[PDB]
Amino acid sequence: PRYLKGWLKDVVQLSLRRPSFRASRQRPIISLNERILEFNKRNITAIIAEYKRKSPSGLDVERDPIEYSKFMERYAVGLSILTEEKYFNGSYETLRKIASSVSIPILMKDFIVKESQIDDAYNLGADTVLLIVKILTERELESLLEYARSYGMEPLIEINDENDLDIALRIGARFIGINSRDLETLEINKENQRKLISMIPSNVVKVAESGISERNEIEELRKLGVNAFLIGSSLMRNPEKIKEFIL
Repeated sequence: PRYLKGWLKDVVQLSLRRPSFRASRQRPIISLNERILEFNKRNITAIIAEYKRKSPSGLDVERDPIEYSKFMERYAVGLSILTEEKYFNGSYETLRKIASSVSIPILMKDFIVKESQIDDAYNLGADTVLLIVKILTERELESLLEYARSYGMEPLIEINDENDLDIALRIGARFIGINSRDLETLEINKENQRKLISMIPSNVVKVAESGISERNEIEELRKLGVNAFLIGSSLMRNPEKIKEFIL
């Protein structure tokens, strides 16, 4: 990985030492990016509901993962499950349970730095994974992208600045996530996010990430060309909001 400091340096060390998970895969892969595209054509707001009990910025919520997922399944285009253990309190078992309970696409959300984590995502039942440009070198990103594709997955490649975007475009990313939150400082910057969204080729599936809590925000982003929205905290605190965001 890249030179990192703070909590990011720590979470990456944890991922490097992450034990692989051996299991048989049941369901075939269900493409998340293709489902977003069809929701787009049916003019249905595409929301990727995320499940996370904790977060380094303060979230601490107790809510059943299965019930939450089964409820979200009625509305969401797909689910995002945190599997990072120390800061988000996620786990592989939680992902495994959920995957066995729902039939919509599942994105495994973690800090992927090695191929075995992608094997884990596939064996656990995930349909795609997140790759973060700012923690990986260009060569690592390119290898991991090809590796995920060998399982038939099109990973969501997350960018936070223009340099991340140059790299993502160079390696041929087709599914990009624009994170308004800077992972290093945990600061949110929606203007930088809006600026980046405007530079992305029209043929790539774009997902707005972080800090969304109101329908009007969704409406504004949609006019910028955003295809889908990844929402976690506001939905963890109030699952009912999914009904507001979707109409």
